[PDB]
Amino acid sequence: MYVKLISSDGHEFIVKREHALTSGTIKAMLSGPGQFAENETNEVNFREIPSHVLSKVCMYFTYKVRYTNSSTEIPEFPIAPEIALELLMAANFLDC
Amino acid sequence: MDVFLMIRRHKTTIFTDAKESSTVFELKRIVEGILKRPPDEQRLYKDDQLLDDGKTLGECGFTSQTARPQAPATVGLAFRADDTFEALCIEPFSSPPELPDVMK
Amino acid sequence: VLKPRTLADLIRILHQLFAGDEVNVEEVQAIMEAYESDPTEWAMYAKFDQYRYTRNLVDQGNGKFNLMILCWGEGHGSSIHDHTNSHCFLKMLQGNLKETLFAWPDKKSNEMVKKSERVLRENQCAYINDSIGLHRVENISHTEPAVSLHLYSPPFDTCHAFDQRTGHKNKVTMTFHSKFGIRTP
Amino acid sequence: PVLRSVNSREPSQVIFCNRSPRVVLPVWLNFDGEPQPYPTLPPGTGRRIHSYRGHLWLFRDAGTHDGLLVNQTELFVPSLNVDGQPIFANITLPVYTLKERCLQVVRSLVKPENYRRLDIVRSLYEDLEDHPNVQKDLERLTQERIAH
Ligand SMILES: CC(=O)N[C@H](C(=O)N1C[C@H](O)C[C@H]1C(=O)NCc1ccc(-c2cc[nH]n2)c2ccccc12)C(C)(C)C
Ligand SMILES: [Fe+2]
Repeated sequence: MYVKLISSDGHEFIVKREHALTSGTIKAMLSGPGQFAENETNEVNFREIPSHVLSKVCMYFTYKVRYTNSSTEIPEFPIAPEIALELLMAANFLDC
Repeated sequence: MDVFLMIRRHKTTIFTDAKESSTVFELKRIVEGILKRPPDEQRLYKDDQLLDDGKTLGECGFTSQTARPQAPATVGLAFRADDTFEALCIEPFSSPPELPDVMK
Repeated sequence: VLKPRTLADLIRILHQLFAGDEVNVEEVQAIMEAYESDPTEWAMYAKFDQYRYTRNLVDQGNGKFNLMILCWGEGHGSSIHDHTNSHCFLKMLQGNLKETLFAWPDKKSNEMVKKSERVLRENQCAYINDSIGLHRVENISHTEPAVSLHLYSPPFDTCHAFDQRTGHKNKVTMTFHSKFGIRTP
Repeated sequence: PVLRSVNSREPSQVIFCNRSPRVVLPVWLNFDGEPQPYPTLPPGTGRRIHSYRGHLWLFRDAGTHDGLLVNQTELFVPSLNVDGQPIFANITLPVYTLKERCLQVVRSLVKPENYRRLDIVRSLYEDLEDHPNVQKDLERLTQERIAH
């Protein structure tokens, strides 16, 4: 149910598998034959996404899954100016 | 009513949610299913305040306004090795570069 | 070099490589070579036909690339085909295939020329596009089958078959014997 | 799964030989024990095929999936080629019971949605619908072998 995402600086992020499938890149990885055999560690290394960006991406995973089926009101996803460019590049790579 | 959390220890960060009315002990059961350590071997902190097993998450301070999906609240996690409990240790995330001047 | 430990690992790495702005064909070929073929990890895709080779789709690659396994009976071979201006990687999983490269035909109707000719050993990964030329692959073994792993980016269902008598083309749309391990008639 | 091919990677040449009047479907049991079909064999046809030591095969009617025998039993495992001699797999009809043979003939003449329009006792309706299946035979064969 849970998957481990590892940033370039070595931070390990354990998020729900269905949250991580919000990323089209991760969904392509794990929905087909790239799926972890159960002799394998459910780990994905992102050797070029730092942890302060990857943690922000996981917050977006939570936000997207929480508010996708809402029907009356959703809040804005906040993005600080300092991480906007790095987060934009991660969002481009992750297709989400 | 759900609260959204980052359970953090060393370089591990668990993203999970729980009810504002759920207890600290129930949260340790969630951590047990993930990191395979029973609640007796766990300590949970809000900042530096250790949380008691029987208290609810709302009574500890985790509410909908402070533990949102797009901005989860942080819960510190300390394991116990054999005799005694480790010190609560959480390594911060990396820091972004200084803001480009063309971004004011 | 990142040596893929399993076939699933190689597929996960490939999805990351083609997620980037810039895909390096030398890196893809080397990582595909580094995977040591394990029949226990791809046998479900090895579906054979008595009279023709089979194309078995494995992964649709998020629309960026195609991954398929081709299975060659004794003496089975391809036509002379182009690749619709897409990269094409070919790794051997079992047996051997003889790749014969051809130059694009002149507009006068005469015999196409063989620029070179080689036999791909197992676990070797070849690369081709339209810029290096046309090719044709064959299982020259009289006794052994051949199984190959193909990566095409961008994915293409159409290409051109070439008569070696003439050089004259004719368009072909390529079928699948199976998809994701399921027979598709 | 006890009935599965062992990943030996030690090649072994086999002669498949069809001596039934049926079109034979060779069924290879992969390393997970799941059946994977292979090209069919017309009646009277023999083929040198490439296989491996410790691999498991069974053989069915390609159209009806009726069970067939290979060397007078249900499963075939090739040994290693002794001095390069091929291993022979002789595919024949079994001696079906009269009842099973009658069920085969009725199934070939009546559509399944029409089985229960036949003036026969109802217990035979369930028998007609119990179509021969590789997975059910693998069940019996698996438990037959554990009971040594
Ligand atoms: C290392 C390993 O285990 N590799 C497996 C492997 O090679 N396997 C597993 C089994 O032993 C049969 C053999 C195989 O596929 N042989 C080729 C073959 C056999 C038999 C026939 C046949 C049946 C009726 N008429 N003709 C063929 C017909 C056309 C083309 C190829 C044919 C593989 C993973 C590739 C499935
Ligand atoms: Fe090609």
